[PDB]
Amino acid sequence: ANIKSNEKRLRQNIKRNLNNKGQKTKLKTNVKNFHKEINLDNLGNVYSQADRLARKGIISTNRARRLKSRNVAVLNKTQ
Amino acid sequence: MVKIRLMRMGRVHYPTYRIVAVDSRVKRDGKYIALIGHLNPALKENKCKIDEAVALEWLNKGAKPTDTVRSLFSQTGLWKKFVESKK
Amino acid sequence: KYTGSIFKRSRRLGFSLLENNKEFSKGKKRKTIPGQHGNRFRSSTMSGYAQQLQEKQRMQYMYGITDKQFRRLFRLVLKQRGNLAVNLFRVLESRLDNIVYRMGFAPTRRSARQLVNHGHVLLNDRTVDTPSIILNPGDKVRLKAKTIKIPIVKAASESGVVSPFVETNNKTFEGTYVRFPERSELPAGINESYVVEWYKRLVK
Amino acid sequence: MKRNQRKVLIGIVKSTKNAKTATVQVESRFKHPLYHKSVVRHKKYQAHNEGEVLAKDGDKVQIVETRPLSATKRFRIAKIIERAK
RNA sequence: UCUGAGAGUUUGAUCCUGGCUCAGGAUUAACGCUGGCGGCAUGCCUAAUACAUGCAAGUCGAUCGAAAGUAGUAAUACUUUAGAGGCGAACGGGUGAGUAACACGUAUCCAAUCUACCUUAUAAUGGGGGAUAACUAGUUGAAAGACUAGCUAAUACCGCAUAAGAACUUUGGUUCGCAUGAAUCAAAGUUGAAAGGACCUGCAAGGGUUCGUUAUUUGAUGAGGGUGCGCCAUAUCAGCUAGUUGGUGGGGUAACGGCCUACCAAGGCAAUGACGUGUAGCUAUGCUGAGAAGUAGAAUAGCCACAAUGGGACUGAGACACGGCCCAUACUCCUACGGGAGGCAGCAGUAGGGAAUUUUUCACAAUGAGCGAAAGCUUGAUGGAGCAAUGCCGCG
RNA sequence: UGUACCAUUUUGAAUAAGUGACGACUAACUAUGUGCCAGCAGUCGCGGUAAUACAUAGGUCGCAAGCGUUAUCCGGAUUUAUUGGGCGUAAAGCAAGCGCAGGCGGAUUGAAAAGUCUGGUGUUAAAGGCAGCUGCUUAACAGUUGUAUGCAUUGGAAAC
Ligand SMILES: [Mg+2]
Ligand SMILES: [Mg+2]
Ligand SMILES: [Mg+2]
Ligand SMILES: [Mg+2]
Ligand SMILES: [Mg+2]
Ligand SMILES: [Mg+2]
Ligand SMILES: [Mg+2]
Ligand SMILES: [Mg+2]
Ligand SMILES: [Mg+2]
Ligand SMILES: [Mg+2]
Ligand SMILES: [Mg+2]
Ligand SMILES: [Mg+2]
Ligand SMILES: [Mg+2]
Ligand SMILES: [Mg+2]
Ligand SMILES: [Mg+2]
Ligand SMILES: [Mg+2]
Ligand SMILES: [Mg+2]
Ligand SMILES: [Mg+2]
Ligand SMILES: [Mg+2]
Ligand SMILES: [Mg+2]
Ligand SMILES: [Mg+2]
Ligand SMILES: [Mg+2]
Ligand SMILES: [Mg+2]
Ligand SMILES: [Mg+2]
Ligand SMILES: [Mg+2]
Ligand SMILES: [Mg+2]
Ligand SMILES: [Mg+2]
Ligand SMILES: [Mg+2]
Ligand SMILES: [Mg+2]
Ligand SMILES: [Mg+2]
Ligand SMILES: [Mg+2]
Ligand SMILES: [Mg+2]
Ligand SMILES: [Mg+2]
Ligand SMILES: [Mg+2]
Ligand SMILES: [Mg+2]
Repeated sequence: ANIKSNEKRLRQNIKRNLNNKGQKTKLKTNVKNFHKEINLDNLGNVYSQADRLARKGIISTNRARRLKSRNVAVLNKTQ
Repeated sequence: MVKIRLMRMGRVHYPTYRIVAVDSRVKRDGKYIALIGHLNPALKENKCKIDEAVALEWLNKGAKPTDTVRSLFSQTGLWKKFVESKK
Repeated sequence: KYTGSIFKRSRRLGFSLLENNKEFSKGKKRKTIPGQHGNRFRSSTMSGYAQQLQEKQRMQYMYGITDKQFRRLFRLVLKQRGNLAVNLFRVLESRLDNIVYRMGFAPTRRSARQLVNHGHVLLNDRTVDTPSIILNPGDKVRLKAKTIKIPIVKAASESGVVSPFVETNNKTFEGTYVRFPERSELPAGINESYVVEWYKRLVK
Repeated sequence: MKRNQRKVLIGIVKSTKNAKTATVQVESRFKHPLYHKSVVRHKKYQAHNEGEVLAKDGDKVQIVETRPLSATKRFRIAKIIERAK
C-alpha cells in the first residue's frame, strides 16, 4: 500500500525544504535589515538574494520582482 | 507538446485509426485540435489518406510525431518535405 | 424456420404459390378456410384492419419472410426520392432464394432456400450462404458444379419453364436476371398498395 | 495598432449615495423563449466617478467594462449625452 | 425540400362538454414459461455500504560511490542493484457524494496572468569549497526500525571570475491609449549562471559529433480570472446582508480584487422574486413527437467536484496530490502489550441491500503513456477471452 | 490461435419450438365440468344448471428463439391549447368603483437605427441525426464525404 518512489520523494523533499527555508529566512532578514536601517547599500543585497531565489525557483520570480520594485520605490521616495 | 498520433474508432476485431494533432496528456480517443487524416490497417493500398497541409503546419509549429506516424509520413514522403522545409 | 402446414395456410388465405399445387391436391379439392368452423356465414365485411392484415400476411408468407425483416426492408426503402411503388416491388422480389425459384432449379421456394443455406449456390464474384441477400439485376449468379450431378437435378435443369425476368441462357445455367418483374409477373395473389400504408402507420 | 474593443452599455443613473460611485441601470428587450414577445428587464450595474466625469443623478451615461476595481464593480463611465438632473 | 389515421365508455335512444382505457414506439430493465447457434453493442439504476485475497507507475549504470556474482596469474573483462541523483509519479483509470452557481453551454475581455518537456533564433557551459546517503562500529528489538560516532561521489548543494542578451530603477526622446495607463529608445546605475556524460581522432597538445546544463527569443499547447446571455420547483418562503457596500495608505496573490490589514463613511441586493426550503452534476446527446417541443441526462466524449469524514502544508512548471506527508474523528486488524497497520468511488473478487446486473482471466501482440541511445522495462490504460436471449441483426 | 475461414472429409433428419389470444375494441369457435360457487378482467363487463368471456380438451389465430406480465418515458391527449381551447344555461366574468407600476394605443414630418430584414467574417469540439458511398456472404455494425442551429463583430435596407 506504499510506493518506494513516493517514499524516496518524501525523503528528498524534507532536505530540500530545510535548505530552501534557510535561504528564504536569509532573504527575510536582509529585507528587514534594509527597512530597519534604510540605506542604499542594503538594496543591493536585497536584489542579490531575491534574484538568486527567483532563479532557483524557491521564491516566485514575480514576488521577487515586486519586492525589488517596492524597495526601490521606498529608496527613491526617501532620497 | 502537441503530438501527431493515431486514434482508434473501429469495432471489435476491426481497428481503424486517424492521424490527428493532439496534446500529450489527453487520453486516447478524446478531444483533439486538428484532424490530419484517417487510416485503415487493411486498406491494402493508400492505407494513409494524408492531408499534407495542416500536418506540415503543425510539425512546423513543433509537433512531435510517433513511430507509426513517422512511418506513415515516410512512405508517402512527408519526411522529405519536412526536412527540406527545415533546411 | 417456417410453418409446416402450407396447405392449411393456402386454404385460409385463399391464394396458393401461383400454381395451385396446394389447392388441387389429390383429395377433396378443398377451397375452404381450415378448422371445423370453415363452412359458416359472415364471409364479407372484413374490417379495414382485417383485410390489411390478411393481405400483409399473404405477401410476407408468399416469400417466407419474418415480419421483423419486413419492417427492416420497408424502413430501408421508404427514404430515397419519392413514390417508390416501382422500387419497393423490386426490393421485395430481389430475394436470392426467390431468384433461384424463378431461375427454376428447385421445385419450391423454401426448397431453394434450403439449397441456398446448404451452399449449393454461387454469386457474381463470391459465394453466398444466407438466403436473404438483396440482389441487383446484372450479377452473374452462376450455379454450382458439384450440385449438377446430385440425384435430384432433373427438375432443376428442366428450367425451360422460366419467368421472362430471369434469363438463364438455357443449357449454360448462367442464370442472370434483367428486366425487373412487372405487376403482370407479380400475380393477383397480392396486388395492393395499402399494405404499404399499413406499414407506414405501424413503422415510422 | 490593432486593439480588441471592450463591450459597451448605455444606461441612466438611478442613485448615487456613496464615495466615487454611481449605480446605473441598463434596460434590454430580450425575447421570450416561448411566446416570442419582447420583455423589458432592469439590472442595476455599478461604476466609479473617478473624475472629470462627475455623472450625478439622472444623467444618461455610457458605460464601458474594465478589470474589476472591487467586488461588484467592473464598469466605468464614459461619454455623457443628454446632461440633465 | 417538411408534413398529422383512431376506437371503447354516462342514456330507453340522441347531440355536446368531459374524465378514464386501449391500438404505436423505447429501456442500463426485472419476473413467469421455454430455449439451438453466430455478427455487433450493453451489463450494481440500490448501500459515496464494509472489505479477505492477488495485481493497477516506474525508469536510467551513457549521472555517482559501493557491493555482489561469473571469468582471468595479475592488470582487468562482463553481468546484477541496496543507495544518492535526474525525469515521471498532478497523466492515465473510477465514481456523481457535494454543488442552484460564473458549476456548465455560448460569445468575449485579459493594458490584470502563468506555462516543464516541445518549435525558431541568440550568447556561455571557467575556476573552488563544505557535507551526507550507501558502508563501518556501538546502544536498543523477534523484526519493522530507530539513536549515536567516523568514511566517502557526482549532472546533489553553496560561494567566486564573466555578462550577447536579461530584471529593477535614473535622464530626457518616440508613438500614443480606452481612465488607471501601455509601446520603443540612447546613455547611466544596481542586481543576477551553470555540469558534465558517451564516443571518435590526435604520440601528446588539441580538435570533433551527440545528449544534457545556464541565460535569453519566438510561437504553440495547457492552466487561471472577469463579464453579457441561456440554464429547476416553490410566495402555504417578504425582507436579506456588518467584510456586507464605498474611499485612502500598506501587505499578500501568477494576476485585478475587502483577498487581507489600519483609518473614514452607510451603504449593497430585493416583488422584473433577494433570502429561505426541496431537488439535481452541467452539456454534446438517448427515447418520443408532423412540428413547436416532452422526458432521461444508459454507453461514450467535453467541463466540474471527490477519493472513509474534517482540516494544514512540503516538493514541484503544475497538487493543497485516489494507490505522496502531518493532525484529529469513526471503524477494522496484528502484538511477545511497549507499540503499530489500513483505506477497492482502479482490475477481478467477498459480505450486505435489492426484483435485479459477470472472470478472484491472458497478453503488452497493435494503439497510447513514462523513463532510456538501444537492449528494453512498466502499463487490470488498452487489445482479447470467459458469463449472461440484455438489446438490434442473421441462420437453423 | 491451430481461431475465423476453406475442402467433394466419415456418419446421419439425424442435434434443436414455445408463448399469448379467440364476446367487442382486435386477426381467430365448438364440446365437457362448475353453477353469483371455483375463477377472469386494459375498458365495457362474464359467472344464479344450455358460459364462444371461468377450468380442461379439440380447433383456429398473432408472433417466434423468443412470447407474455410488470415499471417508467413519449405519442395518441387540441387533456395547460405560442403554433393549438374556453368562461348565459355543461368547470370558469372578482359584488361594484377610484386607480400607481405593467401591457396596449389617433394622424403627419425629420434624425438616429434598440427591435425587424439582408451581405461578409469568426465560432458553435469529436462522436450522434439526415443524404451519398465503401467493407464485412447482405444486413445490424464499422469507416468516409456532404449536411444545420445560435452567438459576436462589421457593412447596408428604413416599410412596421
Ligand atoms: Mg472606483
Ligand atoms: Mg480601491
Ligand atoms: Mg345503458
Ligand atoms: Mg453507483
Ligand atoms: Mg538500482
Ligand atoms: Mg488524478
Ligand atoms: Mg472508461
Ligand atoms: Mg445527488
Ligand atoms: Mg520538473
Ligand atoms: Mg567536489
Ligand atoms: Mg547542481
Ligand atoms: Mg556572483
Ligand atoms: Mg402530437
Ligand atoms: Mg452518460
Ligand atoms: Mg451511470
Ligand atoms: Mg469506502
Ligand atoms: Mg515550490
Ligand atoms: Mg486504492
Ligand atoms: Mg500519487
Ligand atoms: Mg471492483
Ligand atoms: Mg503495450
Ligand atoms: Mg441475444
Ligand atoms: Mg432474427
Ligand atoms: Mg386467462
Ligand atoms: Mg377460454
Ligand atoms: Mg399536449
Ligand atoms: Mg396522459
Ligand atoms: Mg375545452
Ligand atoms: Mg357554472
Ligand atoms: Mg358581473
Ligand atoms: Mg359570480
Ligand atoms: Mg377608470
Ligand atoms: Mg399607467
Ligand atoms: Mg459537432
Ligand atoms: Mg456511423
